Amino acid sequence: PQGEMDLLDSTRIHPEDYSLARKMAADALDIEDIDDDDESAMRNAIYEMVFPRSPPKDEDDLTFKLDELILDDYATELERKHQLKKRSTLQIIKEELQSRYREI
Amino acid sequence: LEISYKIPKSQ
Repeated sequence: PQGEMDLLDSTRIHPEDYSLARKMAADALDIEDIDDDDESAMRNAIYEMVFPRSPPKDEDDLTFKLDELILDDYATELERKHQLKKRSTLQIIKEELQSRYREI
Repeated sequence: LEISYKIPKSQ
């Protein structure tokens, strides 16, 4: 997971939103030791979400847990803290994480 | 110190 290559390089997510996608992936996996500044733990979390080592029954990967996230509150907090309009970007990240480079 | 934001999950 710490390697030179990146999971999100095979998706439509821009590199400026890679930490946003990794924070979504880490918060979706119910991790609590995670800190925003720790990029390594973010990469481990997104790697275990997209390529789990022990997937559950009839599930290829843990991407289905993203549907429990409340993206609206996350977009509201992003707009409050950083003055970024990213409401559609969270949806695009979610769709790309669930299926990397669909046929549109 | 503040508290790190944790994304709420559907219930």
